[PDB]
Amino acid sequence: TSGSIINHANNLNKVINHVFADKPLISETMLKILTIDGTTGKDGYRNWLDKLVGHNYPVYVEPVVNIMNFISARFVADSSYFGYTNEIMIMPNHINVPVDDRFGFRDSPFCTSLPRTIMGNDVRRISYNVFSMMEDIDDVISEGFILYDAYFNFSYDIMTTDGVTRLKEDILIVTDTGNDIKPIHFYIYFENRNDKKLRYE
Amino acid sequence: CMFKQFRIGMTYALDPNIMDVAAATCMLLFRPAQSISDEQYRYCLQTMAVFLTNTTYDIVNNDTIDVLKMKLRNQGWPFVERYNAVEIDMSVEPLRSPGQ
Amino acid sequence: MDVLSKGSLKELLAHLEKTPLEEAISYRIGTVPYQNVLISRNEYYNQLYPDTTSLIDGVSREGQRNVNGLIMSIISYVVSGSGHYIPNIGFMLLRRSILDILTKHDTGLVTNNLNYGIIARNLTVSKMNCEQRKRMLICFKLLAYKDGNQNDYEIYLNQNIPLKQIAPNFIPGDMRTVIHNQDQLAIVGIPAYRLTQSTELSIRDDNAKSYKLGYVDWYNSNSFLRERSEFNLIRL
Amino acid sequence: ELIKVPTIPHNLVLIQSDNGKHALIKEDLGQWPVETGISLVNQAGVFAVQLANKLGIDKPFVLDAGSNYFT
Amino acid sequence: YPDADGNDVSIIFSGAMSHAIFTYAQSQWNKNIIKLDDYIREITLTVPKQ
Amino acid sequence: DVPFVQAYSKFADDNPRHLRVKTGGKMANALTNVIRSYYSINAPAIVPQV
Amino acid sequence: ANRATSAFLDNPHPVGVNYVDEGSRQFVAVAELLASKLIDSSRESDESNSDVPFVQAYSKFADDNPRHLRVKTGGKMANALTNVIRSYYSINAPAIVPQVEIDRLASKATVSGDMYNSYAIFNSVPIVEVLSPARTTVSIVGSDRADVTMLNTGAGAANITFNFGQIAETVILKGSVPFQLARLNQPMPAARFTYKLRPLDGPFIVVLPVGNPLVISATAATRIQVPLAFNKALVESGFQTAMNDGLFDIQNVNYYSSFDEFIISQYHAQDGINRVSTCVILGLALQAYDQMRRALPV
Amino acid sequence: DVPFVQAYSKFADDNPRHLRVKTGGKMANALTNVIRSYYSINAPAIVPQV
Amino acid sequence: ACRDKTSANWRGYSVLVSRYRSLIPNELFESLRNISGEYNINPQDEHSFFFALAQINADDEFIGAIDKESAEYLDEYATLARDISNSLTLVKAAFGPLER
Repeated sequence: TSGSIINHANNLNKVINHVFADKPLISETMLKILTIDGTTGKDGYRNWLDKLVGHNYPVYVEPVVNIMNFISARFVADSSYFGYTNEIMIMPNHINVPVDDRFGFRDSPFCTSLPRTIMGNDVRRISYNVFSMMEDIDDVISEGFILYDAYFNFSYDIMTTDGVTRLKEDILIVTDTGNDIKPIHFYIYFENRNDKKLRYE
Repeated sequence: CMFKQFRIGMTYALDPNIMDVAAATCMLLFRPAQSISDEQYRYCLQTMAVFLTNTTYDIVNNDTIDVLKMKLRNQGWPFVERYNAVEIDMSVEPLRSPGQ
Repeated sequence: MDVLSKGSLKELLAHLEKTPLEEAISYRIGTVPYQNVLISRNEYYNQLYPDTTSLIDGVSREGQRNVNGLIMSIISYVVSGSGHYIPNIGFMLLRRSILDILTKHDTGLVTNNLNYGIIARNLTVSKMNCEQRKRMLICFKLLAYKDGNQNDYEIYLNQNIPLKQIAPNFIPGDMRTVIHNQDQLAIVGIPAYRLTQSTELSIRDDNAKSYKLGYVDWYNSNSFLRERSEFNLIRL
Repeated sequence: ELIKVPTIPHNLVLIQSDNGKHALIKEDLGQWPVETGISLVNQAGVFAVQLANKLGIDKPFVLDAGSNYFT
Repeated sequence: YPDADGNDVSIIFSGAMSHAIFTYAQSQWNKNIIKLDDYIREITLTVPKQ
Repeated sequence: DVPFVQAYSKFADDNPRHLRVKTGGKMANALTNVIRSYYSINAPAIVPQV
Repeated sequence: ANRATSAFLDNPHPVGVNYVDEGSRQFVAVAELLASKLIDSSRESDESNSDVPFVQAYSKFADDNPRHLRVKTGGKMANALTNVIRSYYSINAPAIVPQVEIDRLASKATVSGDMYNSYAIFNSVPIVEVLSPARTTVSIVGSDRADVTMLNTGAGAANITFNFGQIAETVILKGSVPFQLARLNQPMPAARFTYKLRPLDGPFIVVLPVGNPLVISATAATRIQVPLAFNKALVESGFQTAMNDGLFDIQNVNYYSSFDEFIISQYHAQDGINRVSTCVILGLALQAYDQMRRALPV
Repeated sequence: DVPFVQAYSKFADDNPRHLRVKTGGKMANALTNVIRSYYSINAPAIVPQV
Repeated sequence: ACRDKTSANWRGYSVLVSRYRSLIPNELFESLRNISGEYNINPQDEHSFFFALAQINADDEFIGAIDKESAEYLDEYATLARDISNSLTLVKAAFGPLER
């Protein structure tokens, strides 16, 4: 199919350009072999890569392969260690959600696990692409939902003093060409239970 | 390649040189067999026989394709056949038009 | 369209406060329900397609003038978008909103001596989905609490285990239960991507699909047409 | 060559409130942006080499922390 | 005088042929003048589903 | 197929579909059922007002 | 006169009337597609000595990463797939899963919910009634291959009336010994081993001579419109698993040996064309259920 | 529908029109009649060698 | 040398033929199926073509899998189709039947 040939040609050129940029991946000894006929170094490597597609050659697994593979598995498995998560929850203030209370945070934004049910009913889950195209978002956010099917980058700053736990920016931005979630930055404060001013705020 | 109805032809000299054979074998290898006609195929076989085998055009006239193939194979020339081209299945995305 | 679009208990109850009983009932005679009929579905079969007419089809059907007929018409409006034909209800009840009929004593209507099992059977509760079942139970609870029949509501739920699982979690007299409720009750709504303009086999399924497809156009082109009629008029 | 690593990368901080009631131990491995719509494993491989560089485990090494002690 | 749908109707003394040609031209251009909402509906049918 | 696609799209609110018999869509379904209803009272009323 | 009928055709219980709309049908098609990828990814994981392909497939199906300590149930999609199967079987099922869950799961993949673009052949033999005179004993055994055993103790030959319904397309009728069979108001032909019959053209009469019993084997084929992704091998396996797992344990229902018996019994009700579409959707759900449970046993 | 239109073009040597029912063209016609010829001697066997 | 140049540079020419085909509307392509012809190439030109076979990159033309220039060029034929019908009808109405 013409689509497969075009896709293969474009991807192959991107690989060759990236491989030969900065310090080349291939030593000068292999370039000398592939340029014996007269073709340039970039062209000689390009034809060899095309031939190797579909090879059954066994390749030995070096130690640095395993180290990178181990780290990559932990990157996907434990996402919260590296500052990203797979789902977020937006709820109104008046709805009481169970949250983590071990760290003594005032209005802690963390939960042990996102609630399966709130007030006896399962929390609605909406994918990000569907949420972006929603024009009735004002009605939806009244009840509360869970955004998923996306990777959310977040950062938090734990403040030693006591204050209102709030986000740096607004939660969402509503435009004509879709909706979006603004960058997430938390200002988490430790809690004094008897401060009436900070409780009312 | 786009249109099957189009054809490729050649005209060689009365006494072919090494370039005429080189041109003839490059066509039979890297051009569609549907583009080279039967009459052009015989002429390409004749110009190869005149050079590789010690013969002239008048002698190899009235010679069928099979006889010319036998003459060249005995001399040691294996490029005596046409090669068909594979058909690449193409689609054009619709956009505003229906698509092709 | 507007009633089926509401997706929260707050929005549904707010809509019923602003909607007169005239919208619940209809002035078209329709046909008698509970009839085995053959309808035409040429999308799929050459032969006629059997089905049974019901009160929740979305098409006006004849109903009696007793208390049960009025309640059944209201519930059909909530779950199917169209009510039944009750002859000569009277101007006194038509001006009242749906919620006052359900949850007030000033309407002059005696809604006691009501059997929820009989009403549920007539409305074909076995054929309605989770959202339609939830809406029906909301009407039942409002009627039960107004007449002091909370025990009969609990007895009905005990006999019907599937309805007890999806029972609404609000108490009619308490406002805190209404605001914190997280039920989803939206039969129709604007969908991501789109839905094919194709027919369905059942009367209920096809009529429901016709509401979903027309909601998008109704959403965009209703404000001006309603305003033209609303201007220079007094509400009922 | 075979490099020798003197110290262990604990990567730990201690955060405590002013009044002292609450404290926690946080491990800071950095922030890594992730782009949606494309394969996550391919992005993980790029970040894996940078993570190994931060921990000093990319090149062959042998740990010598035996002399890091007092009595 | 105003029409039922808000249009303005002018009654004047004019020719039979000039009136026939002018008003026929108006009716031909008018059937191609449609509301924005109807135009969006037609556009949505041409573009893909999403 | 250009003239037919335009007329079918206006009639059925959907374009003609390959590997799918074209029957007329919802307009055909509504027209067929009201014809049945016109003949006899015993025939049901199925098409909604919307 | 004595009447004999097939066991699997007696009292077909009403099927559910929920989750048959376009949105729900797209959910079932998505479930089958994602279940197939789950099986394929596990095979690729075994071959390549890496769990990366399986992690991606499980993440899309269950919306969560696999964990060594936790169990692989399949997520919310597994719960929804089990619940819809329960609702399809009987109208007394709870049908609890909400619409917002159905729509959110149909949006994972882009597959049409068309259930009429292909067909499948179901080899179940519908024998509505076999009318028999006095002194003649008729027994019907089997569904895939129906063996009818008849013998007469009377003095003269008897006439046995066969009714195969109006749904089956062709019925091939083989006897142990040559026998004569003809339609109503038609001459009887010479005795022959096999007969090919269209069930539509009226009841059939078989002449039963006095003596040794005559055993007649019946085979029928019926074409029912089904989706392209339908697979009878997978559907039948899913039917057994769901029955083993108690998904069909609902009061006041009938039980069937295989899926083809279920679909033909519901086809032969008073208005059977209503239930065929619901039964077909149930078959595709069972195909998805079989693939998911084999990848994620519990 | 591009992959199906492309595959049907190889099978039937024609690009289908919307109204005309798709059945396979000459390949379907030849295959169906050859199947009949295999079953019995009495079959017509009316498929040309070209 | 001809085979090595052919194998290295066949992807660019396969893509090039696709891009040229995408510039032709369906109506125009069907008409060109009726015509036929044969091209005559000098033997020196053919051998020099395969020997000195340039490489066609065509990488910056595609944005992902979409070729903007080809997509936009196909679209202007729809404007041409509108003009052809508009002009033809206006001349027919203005002039009517023509007699010489």
